[PDB]
Amino acid sequence: MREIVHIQGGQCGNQIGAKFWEVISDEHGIDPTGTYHNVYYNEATGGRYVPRAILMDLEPGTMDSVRAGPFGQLFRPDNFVFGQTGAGNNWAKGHYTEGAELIDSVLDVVRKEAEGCDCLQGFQITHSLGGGTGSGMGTLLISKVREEYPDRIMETFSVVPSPKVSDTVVEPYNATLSVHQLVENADECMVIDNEALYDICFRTLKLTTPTYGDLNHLVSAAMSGVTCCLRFPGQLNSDLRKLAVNLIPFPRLHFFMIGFAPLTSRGSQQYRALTVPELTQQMFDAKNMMCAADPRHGRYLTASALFRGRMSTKEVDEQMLNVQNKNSSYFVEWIPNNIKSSICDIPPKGLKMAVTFVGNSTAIQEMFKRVAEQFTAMFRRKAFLHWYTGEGMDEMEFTEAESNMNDLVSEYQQYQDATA
Amino acid sequence: TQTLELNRMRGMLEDDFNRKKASIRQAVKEENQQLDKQKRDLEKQSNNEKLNYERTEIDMVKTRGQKRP
Ligand SMILES: Nc1nc2c(ncn2[C@@H]2O[C@H](COP(=O)(O)OP(=O)(O)O)[C@@H](O)[C@H]2O)c(=O)[nH]1
Repeated sequence: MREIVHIQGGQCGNQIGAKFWEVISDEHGIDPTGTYHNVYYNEATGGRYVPRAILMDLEPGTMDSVRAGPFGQLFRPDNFVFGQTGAGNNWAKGHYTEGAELIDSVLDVVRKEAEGCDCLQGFQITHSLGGGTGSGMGTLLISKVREEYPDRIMETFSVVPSPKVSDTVVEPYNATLSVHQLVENADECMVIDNEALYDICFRTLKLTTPTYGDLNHLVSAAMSGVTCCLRFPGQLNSDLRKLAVNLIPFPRLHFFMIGFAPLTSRGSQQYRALTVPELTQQMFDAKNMMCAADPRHGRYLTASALFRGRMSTKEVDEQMLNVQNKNSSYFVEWIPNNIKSSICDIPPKGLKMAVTFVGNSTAIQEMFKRVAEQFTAMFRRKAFLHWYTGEGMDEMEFTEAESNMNDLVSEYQQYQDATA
Repeated sequence: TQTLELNRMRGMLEDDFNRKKASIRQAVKEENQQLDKQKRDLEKQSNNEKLNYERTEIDMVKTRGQKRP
């Protein structure tokens, strides 16, 4: 019933996907052996449920990783397509020489997943953008499956690299080389970045020693809450496309922001109630979204919000109307009623109300801006170029990719300008 | 005498019809009084139940001390 294929590329994407599959298992109560305790899972003889996913990377070490944590025993070994070298942080390897040596097998097993399925609605991808494996092999797979499956929609939870959190120094090159190819073959590139997650988990929940575990936990929570209005009944149902029509008025303005609510700590949870006024007052803020693009520094072309729990549609819709007629400056005028809601009658495990928010804003261009910024100060000097020019990559790629970045950011800028 | 025998017929029939209608109206008033108790009691039950559940939640939250391995 509107089944979904689950691709995970790169080490980052794979860790996040493991977290997400274990969160889903926590939701539908599937103990870590695949027994009860079809949109996501496939039945295996014996009443077992194997997640309809697929994992890939060029360093088999990550294999052992997904076999370490709990709920790792679920995935099927007949989908574990892996390499030997490891793309080693370079975008050339995982896209022209070694990536193309495994795209064949990964596309074969994807065809095996899809052609067996009958009710396939959309895809979903989780992959970094600076890491060679994730970025390169995932964007090549995206190109392939989207030239082969045109009608269905895509979902690339790309975790963009923010500069204030320094991991490597070749991030901008791979980032731009991916983003130039994302704008065509992928219709919903919902971005996340570790800067915003660090900020949230520091100054919103007072976490002492945050590690990547809880960050991936928050991203998995957001990803589940996105489509939770599909696997469960609700007074006003929604799905991937109902999101993908109210949120993107153009074939290029399809870059989003994520948000989830509510979040508080032990020494602070005795003081807040749980009603849609409070959840609304929390979800539209800046420190409650997962992108390093201050939303109040622009407007929202559009935004959708999927609720989970059971409330009185009047309170939700009146709260939406109120927040839209209050912060009208931070909203755009040429599109009326630029917000959308979706009530779903199932709350998460252990709460009563929860909100998963998505927003197409004219303020994330800034993000791409700064990345392209770095590109300049790393391209005019042609630094670290020979690692690319050695695998058929020519200079036209970088210049045209920066051109397309500039075009995108100017689009969002003029639409911040565009009024009526 | 006949016209009196008939006027008393009219009078008795009307003073029975009106009492019957008033009885119907009083029965409807009683039915509404009864319906009111449902919204008087379900809300009380839900209030007490929310109190119990949220108190248990506060307890379960506060019951997180330190580990000290
Ligand atoms: N929030 C979060 N970020 C991660 C995680 N794992 C890796 N990242 C980031 O992903 C980037 C490297 O991507 P990686 O997959 O290791 O390189 P690749 O294998 O060549 O694609 C780095 O910026 C890491 O910090 C994770 O589990 N959670």
